[PDB]
Amino acid sequence: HQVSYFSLQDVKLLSSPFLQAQQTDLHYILALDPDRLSAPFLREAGLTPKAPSYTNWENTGLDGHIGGHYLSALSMMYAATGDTAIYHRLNYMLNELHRAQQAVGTGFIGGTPGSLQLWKEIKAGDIRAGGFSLNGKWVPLYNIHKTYAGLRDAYLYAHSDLARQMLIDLTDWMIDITSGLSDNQMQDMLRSEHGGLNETFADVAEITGDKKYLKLARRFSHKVILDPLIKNEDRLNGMHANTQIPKVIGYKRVAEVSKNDKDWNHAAEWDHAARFFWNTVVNHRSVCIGGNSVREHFHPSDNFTSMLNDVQGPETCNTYNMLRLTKMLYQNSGDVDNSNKPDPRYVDYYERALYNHILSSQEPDKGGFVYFTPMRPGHYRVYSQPETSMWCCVGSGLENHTKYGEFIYAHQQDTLYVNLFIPSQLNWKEQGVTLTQETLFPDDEKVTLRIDKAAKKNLTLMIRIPEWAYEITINGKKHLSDIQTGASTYLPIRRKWKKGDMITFHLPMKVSLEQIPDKKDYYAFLYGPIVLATSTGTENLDGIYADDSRGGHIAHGRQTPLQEIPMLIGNPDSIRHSLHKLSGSKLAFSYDGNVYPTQSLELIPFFRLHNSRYAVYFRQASEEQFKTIQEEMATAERKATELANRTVDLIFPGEQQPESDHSIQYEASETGTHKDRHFRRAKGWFSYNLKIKEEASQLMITVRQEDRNKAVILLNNEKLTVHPTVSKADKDGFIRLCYLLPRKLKVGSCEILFKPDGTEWTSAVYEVRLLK
Ligand SMILES: OC[C@@H]1O[C@@H](O)[C@H](O)[C@H]1O
Ligand SMILES: [Zn+2]
Repeated sequence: HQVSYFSLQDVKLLSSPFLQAQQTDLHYILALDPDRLSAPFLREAGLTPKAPSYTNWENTGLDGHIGGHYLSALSMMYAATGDTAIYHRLNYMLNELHRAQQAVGTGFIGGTPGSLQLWKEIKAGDIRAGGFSLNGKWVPLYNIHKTYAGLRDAYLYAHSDLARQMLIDLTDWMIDITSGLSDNQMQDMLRSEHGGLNETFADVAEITGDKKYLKLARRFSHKVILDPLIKNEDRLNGMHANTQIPKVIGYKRVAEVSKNDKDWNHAAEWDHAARFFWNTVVNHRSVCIGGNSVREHFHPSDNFTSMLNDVQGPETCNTYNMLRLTKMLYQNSGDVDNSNKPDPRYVDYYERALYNHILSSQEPDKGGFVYFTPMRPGHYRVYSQPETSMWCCVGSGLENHTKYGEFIYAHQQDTLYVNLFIPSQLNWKEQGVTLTQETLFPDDEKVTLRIDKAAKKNLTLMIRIPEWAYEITINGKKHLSDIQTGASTYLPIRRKWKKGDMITFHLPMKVSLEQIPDKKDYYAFLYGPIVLATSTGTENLDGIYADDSRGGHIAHGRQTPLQEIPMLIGNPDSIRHSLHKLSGSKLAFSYDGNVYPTQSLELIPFFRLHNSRYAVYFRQASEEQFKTIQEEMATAERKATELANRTVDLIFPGEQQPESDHSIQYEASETGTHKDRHFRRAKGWFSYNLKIKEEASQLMITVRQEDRNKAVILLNNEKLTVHPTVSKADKDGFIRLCYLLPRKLKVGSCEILFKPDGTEWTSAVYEVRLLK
């Protein structure tokens, strides 16, 4: 009673938003130049590139990482479509990386600048690990993971035997690199973000049937993250989120591949840790669109204030990764709970995240991937372009839209699970069945399953009845059936299905009003599983299509004060009831209640809302508390927005991407978190380059009041000797040091360096903000 999935070859998408997203991504993938993506690999192998690498992250230290994702996305797109242009690119990319691999002859393939020197040092036990760095390199373990993954996917999806041997050679190479390292050394190294290496090493174990790769997969499992999760402890506050999710996927994969390993007793524990991780992130750390994190990090689960105020809402990779995890947990959920039927609550999550975040994260006509999806009312999101943008979210973006076929159905001997209501044709070879699902969902409630071919075996269709949603029709005849539960469940329908049979059901959709999880005054409207949003305007959408600059993934355009965005006046039940469905064949709604300030509001599915500012979460105010809530918006929030709109450059020390984007250098430095803000400090020094788009007159530095450590500040190597203005401390003990610069910083770049000022350390610096 094992549940399994269908391959992408056996699930054809029919006309729908999902097929459109697939075709749009197909065009994006084919626009990339494989000579530019291969260039880093060929360079590190001592060969001559046929073209320059791409810029952005591909020439500032993550060189090679898109090439890995590119392999994965081509392979999956190929399995999904058979597209001949796709195969030309895959065959070329693989053969170029093969030449690279053969030129060095040890198994190594890699794009990180100075790769061979790096892995030489590591092998010798010269391990200098930070959060996002290893021996001066930018997350090289994460980088090389995308190659492992890509080669795995070329083998699994496109049947490449060449990819299979390249993968085995590359894995054997890592066994050699790590053979002289102790567990303490491995665990030290793993403090640097390493993607899901443990997952891929477990995949190689399964492909080869050789346990040495399972041993390797466990050695690459980061213990400081795993052990609390085994014990149902969420210690994720302050952690970089997309760093962790692949680790957890890997723990789960190691458990799967270890199911019948007589020499290791830990499979159930590792599975459980993955299951807890999922439960805790979904139930306490996720917003209505299915994603998590603010500025790439987990914020406290009892404080979503940053999620509603910061322009850097959920990162798309994180959701991509949660969906991968969801798929693994669902599959043996019936084994784990003893029912032998999989748990549809996983599918409720998959559906929410697929329609509302994944589908929303690609510009649907031209293409372009989203990195950050703000939940702040009245902001907008930025899209990648093929030749300019080399972000992680481009990489996972390429994969996302290749594989919408993967979770629509699942099969279990003589049972088919119908999980997603996505127009599709299924080839259920195992039971000689071909089936077509037709529906306009979510713009209509009706779903039809048609049997195109069958071999008259008795089969049970398990139709998902989501919590948000019994009369079915079979060949014109109604079969009424009684609700066993209000929870998410399956309706079984068993027949000797034959060609021409037709099953029709309806999914009743209702308006709901979902509060932000910490129960502050913010709510989002849904219709069935679809998050609605309103378009608040189309001005100041700066960089909506990104250039190749560092920080180009961020929507840096003017911030609108929250008091200029519609706030909903009244109590939640009245607000819910004031939303009314407009007629037409596409979902649209008008909000007929009191809105401050008045704009009536039209709401549409967030996944169709593009090239504009929006609100998903609306601020809400009771009639009684209106005066005090509006006054806070009109004074404190208004001033915070003034501050943002005066900011020329902004760095969050201790946060990897802001640091990387400003060319972090350091000696004898550490990072951490305190009162939910990140810091960096050093006994030596740490520096960044400020990007000065407009002339700046002030430098604002945030430190803790009670920190006795002091920093000297150098600006292009000149000591800043001006006396700062010192703010009053906030609730958490933080103060701002405002330096009025003797001369205005001129447009361009300028180094800022922090050194200890007599004390053992610099001050712990929690923010660097340059102001007009
Ligand atoms: O560090 C590599 C990737 O880029 C990051 O900033 C993402 O959040 C992370 O997983
Ligand atoms: Zn990303």
